Amino acid sequence: DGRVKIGHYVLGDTLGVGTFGKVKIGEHQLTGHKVAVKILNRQKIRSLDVVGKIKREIQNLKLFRHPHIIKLYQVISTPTDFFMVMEYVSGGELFDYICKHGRVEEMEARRLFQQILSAVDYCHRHMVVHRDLKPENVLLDAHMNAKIADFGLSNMMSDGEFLRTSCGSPNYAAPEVISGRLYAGPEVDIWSCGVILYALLCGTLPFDDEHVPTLFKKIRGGVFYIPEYLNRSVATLLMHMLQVDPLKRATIKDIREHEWFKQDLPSYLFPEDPSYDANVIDDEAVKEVCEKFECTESEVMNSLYSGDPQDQLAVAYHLIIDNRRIMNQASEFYLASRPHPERVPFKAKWHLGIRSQSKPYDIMAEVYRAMKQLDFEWKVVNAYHLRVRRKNPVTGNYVKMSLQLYLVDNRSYLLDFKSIDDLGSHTMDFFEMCASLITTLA
Amino acid sequence: RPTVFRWTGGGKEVYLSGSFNNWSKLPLTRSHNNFVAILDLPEGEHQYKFFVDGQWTHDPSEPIVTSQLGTVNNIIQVKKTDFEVFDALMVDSQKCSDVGPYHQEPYVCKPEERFRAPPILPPHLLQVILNKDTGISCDPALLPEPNHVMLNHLYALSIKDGVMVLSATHRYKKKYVTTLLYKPI
Amino acid sequence: SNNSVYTSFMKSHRCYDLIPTSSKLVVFDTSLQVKKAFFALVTNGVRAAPLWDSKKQSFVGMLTITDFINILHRYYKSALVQIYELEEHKIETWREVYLQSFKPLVCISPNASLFDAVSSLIRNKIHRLPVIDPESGNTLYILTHKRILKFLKLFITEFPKPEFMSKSLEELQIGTYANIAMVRTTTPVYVALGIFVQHRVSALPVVDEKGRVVDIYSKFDVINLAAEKTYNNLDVSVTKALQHRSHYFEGVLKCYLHETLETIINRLVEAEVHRLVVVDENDVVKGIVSLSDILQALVLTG
Ligand SMILES: N#Cc1c(O)c2c(-c3ccc(-c4ccccc4O)cc3)csc2[nH]c1=O
Ligand SMILES: O=P(O)(O)c1ccc(-c2cc(O)on2)o1
Ligand SMILES: O=P(O)(O)c1ccc(-c2cc(O)on2)o1
Repeated sequence: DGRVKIGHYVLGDTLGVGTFGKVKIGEHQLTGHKVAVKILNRQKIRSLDVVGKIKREIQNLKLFRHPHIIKLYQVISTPTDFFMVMEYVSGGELFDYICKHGRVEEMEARRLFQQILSAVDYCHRHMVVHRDLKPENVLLDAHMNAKIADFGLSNMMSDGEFLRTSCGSPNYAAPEVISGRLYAGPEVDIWSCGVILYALLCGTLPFDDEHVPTLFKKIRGGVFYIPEYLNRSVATLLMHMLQVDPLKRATIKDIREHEWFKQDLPSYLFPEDPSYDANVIDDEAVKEVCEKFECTESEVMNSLYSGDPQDQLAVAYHLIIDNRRIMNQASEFYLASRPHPERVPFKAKWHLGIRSQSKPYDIMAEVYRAMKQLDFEWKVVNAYHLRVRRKNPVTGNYVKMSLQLYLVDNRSYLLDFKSIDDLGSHTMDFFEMCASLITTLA
Repeated sequence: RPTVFRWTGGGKEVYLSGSFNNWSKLPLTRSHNNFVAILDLPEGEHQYKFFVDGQWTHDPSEPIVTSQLGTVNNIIQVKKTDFEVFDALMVDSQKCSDVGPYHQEPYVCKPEERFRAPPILPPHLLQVILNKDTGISCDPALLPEPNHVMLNHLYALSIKDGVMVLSATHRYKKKYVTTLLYKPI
Repeated sequence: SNNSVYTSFMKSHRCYDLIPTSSKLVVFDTSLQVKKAFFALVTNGVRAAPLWDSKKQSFVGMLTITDFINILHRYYKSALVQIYELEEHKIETWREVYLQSFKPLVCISPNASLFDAVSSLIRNKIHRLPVIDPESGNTLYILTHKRILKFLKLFITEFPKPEFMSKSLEELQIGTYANIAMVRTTTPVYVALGIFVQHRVSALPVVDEKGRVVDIYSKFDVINLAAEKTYNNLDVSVTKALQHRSHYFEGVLKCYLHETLETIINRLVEAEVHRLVVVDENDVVKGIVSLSDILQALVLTG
C-alpha cells in the first residue's frame, strides 16, 4: 500500500554505499525477485561535477556482458534521481568471506582469482580500468562465483594517453597511484589483483600499517612477508604481480602463462582458449553480420540459440569466428617473437622528443618563439601542455599536434610530441610539423 | 512516469499534500531520516508541500512558489528529458558548465609565481619499439605489440650527415604501423 | 570442377587481412641522398621504401635495390675512382635520369581484394606494392608475393584442395624453362649487374667450371656491397661477392619435376626463398619456378 516502489520493485534495506550513490535491495511485488538498485541523486552529481563520469559508467555497464561483472538490467530516470536496476548476489562481499573462514583454501582461492582476472581482462580489452579493485568491491553469489561491482572510480583508456587520478584504498593502490605519478593503468589493476590474491591465501594485507606515511613507505618499498604455508609457485606469481616498477610488473598474459594459474583453469574465461569461441559471444562479429544480412541483433542470436547449426545467420557468424582463429593462431605471421633470409644485409639508439638541461620557464619561451617563426597557432590548456595547429599549403588541411613537457631527472627535462587525429598523408604531416620545430628550437 | 518526493528533514510523522492528489495528506514511509514516496505523474508543473509533526512546511533546497494568502509550496517541473537517462544527463551537463579558440599569444607562467614542476616522465614512454631486439628467426619488418600509451608519440635519432630521422607508431584499424621518415635538415 | 577456389578466396579477403599486427615501414624524402637511403635499407633491414615528395605532398614511387643496381652499372668506371653520382646525387636527381618514362604510383587500398593485389603485381611486373589508406593517405604495409602465398598456406585446410594441387609440376609446366640468363663462377659483379638491367630478371644462377649450379646471384645480394662498403670494387667475381654471406646464404634449393605442386608451395613458404631450381631425374637443371609463377597459376587464368 505505502511501499516505496520503482519499476515494479519494492525498495528495502540498504546493502551498502559506494563511490557515488547508495545501493538498496529491490524485491518484486508479484514474484519476489531480488535486484540491487543503485540510487544516484541528480543534484549530488551536479554539485560534484561528475555528469561525464556517470555517463561513461552507464554506457560501459550497458555494453559489458561478462559472467564475473555485475549486470545492469535497466536504468530508470526520475526528475531528481537515477535508479540503476542491477543483478543481485546473495553471498555478499569477498572481504566478509575471507574474515569468516580466516584463510581461503588453495582450491577455492585459485578458482576465485581466475574468475576475478577474467573480469579484469574483459574490462582492459574494452579499454576500461576499474582502479578500485578490493575484496570489498568483489561480490559472491549462491554458487560462490566472483563478481566485480563499483565502477565509480573507473576510467577510459585512450591512445597515447595517461591517467593521473589517485583512486581507491591505500592498501590496494599501486606505488605510482599513491605518489601521484602518471600511469597507463592496466598495471594498476594487476597490483590491486595481487593484493586480493595475497588477502585470499593469507587472510591479511601484504602492506598494512596504522600510520598512513609508514603504510605508503611499505608500498613504495615493495617489501612484503611471504608465509611458510605458501608454495614457491604462487610466491613467485605474487612477487611478479607486486613489483614497484610498472614495466617489470606482470601483465594478464604473464599471469595466464604462470603454472599455478594454469591449474584447473576453465577454457571459457579468457579469449583464444579452446571452449571460448563456441560458448562466449563476440560483440564485434555480431555487428559485422547485422550489416551484411541487414537484420537485427536478436534475429542473429535466435539463429545461434536454435536447434539446427546449419541456420543461415549462425554459419555467417562462425565464418568470421573461424577466420579470426586461423589468423590469431599464426602469431609468428602477425607479430615478432638458421637466420632469416632478409636479415643477411644487417647501432644508433632512438630517443623520445627533445631533451634539455635548461630551466622549465626558459624552455617554454623557446617553443613560443619557434611557433611564431613557423606561424603555428596554439591553445594554452596548461602551463606545460599545448595544442598546436598548422595549415598545409598544398593539401589545404590543418595539422594538429600536442606538446607536453616532462621531468626525466633532477637536471633533465623532455619535450614530447603527439599527433592528434580528427590528399597527402596524416603521419607525414605530423613528421614535417615536428621537423620544423626541432630545427628552429636547435 | 515516476516522480520522487524525499523529505531529508527530521520528524516522526511526515505527510505529502499536492495538486496531484487534490491537496490531501499521503503518509510517507520512513527509513532512518528519509521519508519517501514514488508517484506516477505526467509532464508539467506540479505544486506540493509537507506536513511534519502536525505543521505545514516545505523543502528549502527545492524551488518554491508563494500564493496571494502567503502559503509556501514547492514547485516541480516534470520535463520530457527527465523520463530518459541519457536525455537527463545531457540537461545535467548543461547546468554543470560554469565560469577559447587558437591564438599566437604566449601563456603567462602563473598567478604570481607558480614554481610549477612538469609531470614526471612515465617509464612506459621510454620503451622504444625500434630499440627492442626481435631476434633472428622473425622477419625484420615484424615488431612486438605496442602499448596504447606510446601510440602517436614521436621518437627521433640524433642528426647525422645533415639528415633527421623521425618515427611514431600509429594505428590503422586493429593494426599498428611504425613509420620511419628520413628527411634532410 | 574443384578449381578456382583459391581465386574466390583472394576475391573474398581484403588486403587488410595480410598487414601484420605490429610492423615497421621505412619512408624516404625525395630530397635525401641515394647513398644514405641505401645504407638505411641495410640498417633497418628493408628491401624497399616508399618515396615521399615534400613539395607535391604525395607518394611518388618506391626505392628498391634495382635503383642501386642501375646506379652502379650506369656510373661505375673503376675501383681507382669513386662513383660520384652514388656519393652526391639525391633520389629526386636520380629519378630525373632513370624515369626520363614517368611511371605513376602503383598502389592498392587496404579494403581492396587480394585478387586485385595479385593482379597489380603480375600485370605491372612489380614485386613491392605499397598499401595506402585513402582516408588518411598513410602507407600501411608493402605487399609481396611471399606474404600472399604464406597467408594462403594458412587457409589451405579450410577450403577443398583442387585437382591441380595433386598434379605434378611436369604436367602443369609452371615457371620459366627457356631463355634462362646465367652467370659463370668467375664473372665480375659489373657484368652480372648489366644482365639485371638488360634482361630485367630478378635472379641469376651461378655455374661452376664443371657445369653444375653452385649458387644463385639475385638482386637482393647487391645490397651487401653497401652493407660491407665494397660497392666501388665491381671487378671482383660473383663468388668473391657471395662468400662473406655464403654461411647463412642457402641460395640453391632444388625441386624435382615428378614432385607435386602442393609440396613445392610448402617448400617455398617454409624456406622463405623467392624461387626453386627445377631439376630432372638425373638431378640436371631444367628451369626456374618462383612465387610469381605459382600465384599466377593459383589466382590468375581461372
Ligand atoms: N543516498 C540516499 C538516497 C536515498 O535513500 C533515496 C531514496 C529512498 C529512500 C528511502 C527508501 C526506503 C524507505 C522505507 C523503507 C525502505 C527504503 O529503502 C527508498 C528510497 C529515493 S531517492 C534517494 N536518493 C538518495 O540520494
Ligand atoms: O624488381 P624489384 O621489385 O625492384 C626487386 C628488387 C629486388 C628483387 C629481388 C630480390 C630477389 O632476391 O629476388 N628479387 O626484386
Ligand atoms: O621475378 P620473380 O623471380 O618471378 C619474383 C618472385 C618473387 C619475387 C620477389 C622479389 C621480391 O623482392 O619480393 N618478391 O620476385
